[PDB]
Amino acid sequence: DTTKNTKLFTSYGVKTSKAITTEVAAKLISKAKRPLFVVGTGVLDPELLDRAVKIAKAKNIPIAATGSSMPGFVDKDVNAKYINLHQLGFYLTDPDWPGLDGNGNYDTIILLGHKKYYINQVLSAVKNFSDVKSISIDRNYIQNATMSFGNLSKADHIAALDEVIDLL
Amino acid sequence: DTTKNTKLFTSYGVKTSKAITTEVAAKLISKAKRPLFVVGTGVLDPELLDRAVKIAKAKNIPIAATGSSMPGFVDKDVNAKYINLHQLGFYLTDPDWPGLDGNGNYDTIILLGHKKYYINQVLSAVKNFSDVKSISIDRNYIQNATMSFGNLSKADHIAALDEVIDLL
Amino acid sequence: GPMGPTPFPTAATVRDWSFTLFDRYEPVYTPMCDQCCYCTFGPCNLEGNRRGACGLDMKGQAAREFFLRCITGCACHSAHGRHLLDHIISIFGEDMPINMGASNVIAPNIQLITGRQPKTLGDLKPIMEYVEEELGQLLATVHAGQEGAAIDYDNKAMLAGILDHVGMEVSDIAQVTALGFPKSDPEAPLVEVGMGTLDASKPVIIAIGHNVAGVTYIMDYMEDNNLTDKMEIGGLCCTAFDMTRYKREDRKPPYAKIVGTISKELKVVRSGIPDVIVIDEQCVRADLVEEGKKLKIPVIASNEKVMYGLPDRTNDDVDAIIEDIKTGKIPGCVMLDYEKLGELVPRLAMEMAPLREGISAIPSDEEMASLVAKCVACGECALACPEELDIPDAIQAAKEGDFTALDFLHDLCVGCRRCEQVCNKEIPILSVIDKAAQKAIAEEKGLVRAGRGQVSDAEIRAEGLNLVMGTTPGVIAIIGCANYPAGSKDVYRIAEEFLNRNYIVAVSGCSAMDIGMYKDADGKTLYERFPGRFERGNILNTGSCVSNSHISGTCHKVAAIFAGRNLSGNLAEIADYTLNRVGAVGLAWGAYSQKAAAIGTGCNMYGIPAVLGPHSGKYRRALIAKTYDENKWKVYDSRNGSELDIPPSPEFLITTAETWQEACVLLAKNCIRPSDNNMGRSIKLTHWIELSEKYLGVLPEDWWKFVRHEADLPLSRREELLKKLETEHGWEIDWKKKKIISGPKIKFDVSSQPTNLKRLCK
Amino acid sequence: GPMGPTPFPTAATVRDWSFTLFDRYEPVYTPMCDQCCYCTFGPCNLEGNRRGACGLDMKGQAAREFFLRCITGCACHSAHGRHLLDHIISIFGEDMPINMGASNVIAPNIQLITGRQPKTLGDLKPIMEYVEEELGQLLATVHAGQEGAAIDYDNKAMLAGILDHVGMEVSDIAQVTALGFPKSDPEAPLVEVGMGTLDASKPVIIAIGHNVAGVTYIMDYMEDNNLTDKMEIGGLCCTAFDMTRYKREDRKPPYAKIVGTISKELKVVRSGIPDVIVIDEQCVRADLVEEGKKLKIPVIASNEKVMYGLPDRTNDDVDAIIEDIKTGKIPGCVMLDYEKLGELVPRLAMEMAPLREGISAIPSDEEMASLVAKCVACGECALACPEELDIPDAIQAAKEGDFTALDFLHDLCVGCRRCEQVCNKEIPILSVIDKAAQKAIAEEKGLVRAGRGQVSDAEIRAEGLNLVMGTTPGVIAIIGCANYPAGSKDVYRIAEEFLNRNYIVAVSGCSAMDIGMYKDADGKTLYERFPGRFERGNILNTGSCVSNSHISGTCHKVAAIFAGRNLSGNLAEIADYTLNRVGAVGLAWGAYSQKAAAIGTGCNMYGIPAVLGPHSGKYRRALIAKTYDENKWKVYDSRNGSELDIPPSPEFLITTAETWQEACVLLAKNCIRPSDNNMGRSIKLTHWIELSEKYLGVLPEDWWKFVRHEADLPLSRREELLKKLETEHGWEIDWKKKKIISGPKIKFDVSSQPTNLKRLCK
Ligand code: SF4
Ligand code: SF4
Ligand code: SF4
Ligand code: SF4
Ligand code: SF4
Ligand code: SF4
Ligand code: SF4
Repeated sequence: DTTKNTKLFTSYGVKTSKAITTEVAAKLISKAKRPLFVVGTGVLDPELLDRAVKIAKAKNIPIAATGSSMPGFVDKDVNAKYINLHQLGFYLTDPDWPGLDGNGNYDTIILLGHKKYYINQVLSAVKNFSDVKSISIDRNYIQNATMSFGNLSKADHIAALDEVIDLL
Repeated sequence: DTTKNTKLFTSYGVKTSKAITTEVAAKLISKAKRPLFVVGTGVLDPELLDRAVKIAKAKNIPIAATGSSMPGFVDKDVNAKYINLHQLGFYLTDPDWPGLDGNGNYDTIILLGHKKYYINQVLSAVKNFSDVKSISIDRNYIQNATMSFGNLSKADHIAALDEVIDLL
Repeated sequence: GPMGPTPFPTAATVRDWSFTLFDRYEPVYTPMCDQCCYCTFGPCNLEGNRRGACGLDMKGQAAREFFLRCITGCACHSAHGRHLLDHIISIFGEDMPINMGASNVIAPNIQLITGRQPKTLGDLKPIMEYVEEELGQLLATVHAGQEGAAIDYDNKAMLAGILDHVGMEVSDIAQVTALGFPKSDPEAPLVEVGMGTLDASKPVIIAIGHNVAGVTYIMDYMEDNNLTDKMEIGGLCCTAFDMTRYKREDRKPPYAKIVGTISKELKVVRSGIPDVIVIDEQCVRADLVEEGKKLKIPVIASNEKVMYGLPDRTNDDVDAIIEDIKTGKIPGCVMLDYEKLGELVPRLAMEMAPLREGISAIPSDEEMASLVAKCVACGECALACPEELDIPDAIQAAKEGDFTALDFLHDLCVGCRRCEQVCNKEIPILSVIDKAAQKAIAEEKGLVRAGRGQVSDAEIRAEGLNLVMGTTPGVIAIIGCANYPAGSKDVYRIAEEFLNRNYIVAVSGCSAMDIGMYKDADGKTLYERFPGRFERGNILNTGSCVSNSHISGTCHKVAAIFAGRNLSGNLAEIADYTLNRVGAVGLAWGAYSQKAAAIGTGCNMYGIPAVLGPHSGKYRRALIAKTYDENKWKVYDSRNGSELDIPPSPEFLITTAETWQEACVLLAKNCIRPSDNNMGRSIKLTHWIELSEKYLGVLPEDWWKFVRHEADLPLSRREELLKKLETEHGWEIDWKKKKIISGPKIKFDVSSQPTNLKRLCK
Repeated sequence: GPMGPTPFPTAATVRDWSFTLFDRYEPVYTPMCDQCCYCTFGPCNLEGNRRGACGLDMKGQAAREFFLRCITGCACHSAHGRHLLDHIISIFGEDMPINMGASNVIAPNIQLITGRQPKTLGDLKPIMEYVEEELGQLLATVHAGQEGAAIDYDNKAMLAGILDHVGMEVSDIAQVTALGFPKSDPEAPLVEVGMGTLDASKPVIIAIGHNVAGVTYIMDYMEDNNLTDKMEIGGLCCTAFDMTRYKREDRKPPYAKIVGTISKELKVVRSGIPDVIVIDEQCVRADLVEEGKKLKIPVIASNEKVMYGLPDRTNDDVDAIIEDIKTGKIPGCVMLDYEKLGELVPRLAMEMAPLREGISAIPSDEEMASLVAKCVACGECALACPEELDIPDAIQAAKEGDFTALDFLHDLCVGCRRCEQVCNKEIPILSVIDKAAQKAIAEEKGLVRAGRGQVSDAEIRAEGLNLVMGTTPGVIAIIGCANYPAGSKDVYRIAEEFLNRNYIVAVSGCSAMDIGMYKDADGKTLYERFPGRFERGNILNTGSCVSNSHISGTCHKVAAIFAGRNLSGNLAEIADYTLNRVGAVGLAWGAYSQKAAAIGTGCNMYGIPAVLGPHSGKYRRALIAKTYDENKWKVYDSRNGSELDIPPSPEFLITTAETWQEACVLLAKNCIRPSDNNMGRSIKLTHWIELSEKYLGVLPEDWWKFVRHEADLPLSRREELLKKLETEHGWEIDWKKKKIISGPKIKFDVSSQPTNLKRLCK
């Protein structure tokens, strides 16, 4: 039940993200054309790092390790690259950005382990000045995303991540 | 179905009114202790005036005829008094206001036939600086009310008003 | 000469007077937002009067937002004044004596606030420097963690308002002295206003903004090139008033035209009539270039405040810019050189008129039918309309062959095209409405009297006793913007209703334009029906937005010239006199801008109440008094010092009405002042009761609270009102002589002098 | 003397330089709101870059909001400067020569912007008048319908930023010249900073604000009454720096103490230590009176900007005010008389110390246990926390007997009590955290070097060559507020990491306070570990918030004194030199206020990039360049005029980082400049690569784009990097002599002179 609690302290406006279940998020990630996995330093928690690695490996998703989360991906066998999150949000709005690997922009970004007040400010520009889709699979309900999980506890977040991995 | 369409162009904040059905609004009006019927000039429409008169008579509700809606109540056998809507909102926030008849303040106000951008600005002060409850039974969804009808067409508004009168 | 206690006031200098005002008229806060967003600690949810991360609550945040609006308006007027004064001194010289008209108090607001009596143009610079200093301090107060209480924000808002009035007075005085404006002329020429007054077979220049410095140069080029009868120059907003006042002390009709208010800008652009658009300053739409490049309408900026993102070709040759514009390289340019601009704009219009023939955004009849048939009635346009117009119903009617609904919607619409950006059928709703009302638009003509300027001292002596005693029912200052709730005719209806009852109606700004757009059954406007002096039954137009300082200074001169007070540094005493004796009320039925808030706050600090439209609740702050409480309506007698009770009038300082009928009733009731004689009270009560019966259907509930004598009652209906007092309230009236023997709570004393200040009471 | 092309600049005067800057570093907009709420036409939904009723779009509205923030910060600094200068001239006189230290360019920012070289104090008044005029114009531009393009708003924001730097320079110069501040002292005394440094057995005065004049009067009274050792006076925010710099040119330790930043205000109030709180100016909490009246802590206001709704007893006798405060009639008062305030505050603290004994908001152990047991874990406090601290988990741990979670939360918390207003159990969460960390609070002591002021010319000549060539890896200006994301130790970690690598770290404001609060394993702070000159490996503290003008003027003086340019009216040339050659980067890890935005924008206009904390994305605007595009990184060679390619550095002008490790990497990379010699490039590349491997775990992906020669590579790891270039990128390196023969795109020319301007290119 990732769609129950969608409480916010403050609101950006009338528009808000759609609360989704694990099945819907799994379908959206599996049917994505050119997805990107944007992860902040919050992913370095041991219970989140293995889940993120398994999600990325299950679908061969390139990883944008913003902040200082890159050290948690060096040993793993994934395609992860460092980029400043603000610069990544600026570059996603440019249609002719070559991308991290130089093969074109991305149409869907999966967000995990981010500070609410930071990912929300990046997603504001991303959603208002581009056509990229955003799926927040974190434990905080993100308003500025396109699709997002609701407010969850850490145990519930882990269970939801396992559910998403099962259907991936 | 008065709880389906609750769309807004702009949002005052996270807090919003609860969309209610005709049965719930009828119960709230019938169980009110000291209600007031705040009506603007939009009530002067012929299909709304008789409905407002019947609602007020069914429960002996004193009427605050804000704007220039007073001429539509002179001939009828209701207790209606003119008061500026801004001044009424200012006076409702004072706990020791004698009231229109001088018998004390009111705990519930029913709102009908108001401009959205005007009743919303009055209800902002009413809800943020007082403990008065507000029930909007108009065709526009009011955010700053406590309980409110959803967006409705004129025919649907008339049908909902008849439903409320039936259960009154 | 003698000096008052408050010259060059600051926040602490006026805090006692503001506190006295707020004791009676409590600030009502209507927050437009549940959150504050000033600093990065936020956004902070303040619902329920909670406090933010800095400790500021909802009331404080609303007061700070209103204070920011007021200082913004003050800044606009002050920057206009500074630019105008610098240009005027650079051209004409700073030794040029001030010529405002036929009076001795040339600068009433300036003398009242700063205690100065300027004689030449150079003497106005220190006033501007003081205004800039105070503006800097007040803007510094906006920072996070700079004020915790809302009442101090309200005091600083009053200070900003009076600073705004000083700035407007400076600007208007400079332009009237320099540019040959009419010098307090009761008979200033009638000028043509309206969209349909423009001859579209000629090259058309359209000037938008408030500054006329550049415009005057264009007019000089047109005059000396004998192009006045070959081209057509029209203006929108207050710059139109300024150009139509240019060099009109000779009192001959102008050749420049007035197109309309801010609501008409996009409609005029979409009509395709303009050939070249030149924009100067504030009140200019931000989509002029985008909407004009579709119809090949070049845009020329002329001020640093509005450079519109256009290239800066100020130093380039005129012919090069003309060729680049003609080829289509650029949609316009920025020209900060006044001679160059005055040469370039007429030539650009001349060379662009033959290029763009028949280009317009108005749909054809078949195109209009297809656009109407495209709609599916989803209701997003109605949701997005600021005026809540029933667009889907009008379009549904249009599908059946009826265009009366859209024609009716045309006048209510403010031409903002916020409905077009939410339609998924891409229907140009504004253009559809314009097409449906193309006949009424073609018939949109009217007459408006040019801006006379200030009021001379002779008229002040003539009318002071009548105004103070109540012989004249009062002054109605119809000012403000054009954000009307239900169309532009409400101001006309109010002005006619109050001119028929012999009020003194003084107008300015866009409201004068909208008043002059409607004619009676015979076909005359109010300006030609009623004279334009300063007396009962006369509607006078002061001019542009910076001319409201003339109305405020007229109140100050009524206090000074008649009662013999001293203006210099005497804000509190003069404001108290105006609040207690002068029956003046203002009306801004369509106020939207920050300048309107600044002007209203400045008028409030001077003691003048104001009514506003329903959209003005978004300003977040009103000033309303409590009538049920009796300790609030108590003053001191100036002769001795005893406690004197006064009627609850005015019952507000800033309020918002819903409809124009209620606005008429409120304006009639709020002209009542203490210290009114029996005859003045009789006249005011008669008008108030008659309007209340006409528009609300009932006799006012608290009418008896304003009766002190049997002579206070209306003479025509004295007996029935005496019987009502006898019955409803159980009073004691002697029927033998028809006099009031018992029942009133305030006794009538002719020589009673109500004052709010004990320092000058003896 | 010679004059540049831009003296007394306006918006149109600096538009070319701003456009050149924005061509490379595009403005990225991050709207904090989907709606605009400026006028009553709104609120207008602008989601999807839609346009409002006035035609302004989302990008324009975000630019206007950022511009308003910048002008607000400029207004605060300018008002501080004007008040300080007026007081200084009224006391000491306007003929007093300026004494900033040992230098010839006394006022670098002033000379650069206005082309003036002031000698006495009176010469600073016209600068302030010009700043006030420009502030008035810029605030007038905020009005609705005053600008349609976002790029022009960005240009006006740049202008506001440089005006803010001018105002800060004026204020700091005046106070240093008058109040006997240290005159560019490399060895200024160490002062004690921290909550635990206050002796609570003595009467305590706590000064909050930024203005120090009244504080100086209080200090004079304490000194001449021999009360320095009997009382304790501490300060919060920049006024603490100002009082600790007062009369310290004699270089003896001060007796006044520094308590902390804005985050410590409510914690110190809740602790009950203060006996009398006196507030002066900006950065003052709005709930000081409400939270202080519970603990009987009187509040005295001393400025018109912050009256605090308190009564005005300025003209009343001191003993009367003391008696009313003691009896409890009022929670404080406003005292605008400096002599009377300086007498009153110490006496009030003396007479209030014995009255309030043991009064504090810290819960008892049993009370703390009951409060912890009251919680039900509903999660509203975590939702309302600006820092997203896991309050419910800490309270759940506290229920079991463990208080380490709340102790850890103590440092991260900013003391805003936004969590307390959403708890339905009425648990004082801030007080619970303070109780849990009461030992660590008692241990909170540290040392900070006093504000030295500006940098003398001799050190400028000593370090100019080292800086311009890169021998010194660069300058890190750690400034700004205390809205840190993850505690106050991040600035300390960054400062230590960069001092260990021989950078020049210059600090000011609250960040210096937070840097001085942490000691090593031995027990020394960075200020005593490293010297305080202007050279490699030295951390110097300029002083209060208005001392950032000294860092900007240090960059200006590096450009002028060394390269022999002319400062007067030469903003564009000096800024281009700084952007192309001087390796200076700023860091505001906890910026929240509008003054921070103004200072950052002013630094950007001068060519200094800046990293900011994650909370700074709420400012709505960053300046980021596109590295993949190659046309952006092209300049002209100043000797001839040909096209010269430059490395993408700096890659931003304003950016926000997430964690302090990424911030360290960004600061290391953004010190790289063109025109670096082989040794400077080698040092900068070594530091950047080492930091990237240490914090991010990888060698930077674009490290090869900054290599022009085999000598550019680090000397220690030359061979492995040459092999990497040979393999990964397929370059051509001659292994016989270990030299680069083919591969690099920008050849290395020692005498190459990269410039962004063609006017001065020959
Ligand atoms: S100014 Fe105060 S209320 Fe507004 S966002 Fe900042 S901390 Fe919150
Ligand atoms: S938004 Fe367009 S389709 Fe929908 S009701 Fe309005 S006109 Fe019709
Ligand atoms: S353009 Fe006219 S009809 Fe359309 S939203 Fe604006 S006011 Fe309403
Ligand atoms: S104050 Fe205005 S801009 Fe700020 S959050 Fe509220 S509506 Fe949006
Ligand atoms: S300024 Fe423009 S966008 Fe903002 S509320 Fe007014 S009309 Fe709407
Ligand atoms: S708001 Fe109060 S009850 Fe709810 S989790 Fe936080 S401390 Fe516990
Ligand atoms: S007081 Fe501390 S814990 Fe409470 S909301 Fe503010 S920052 Fe968070």
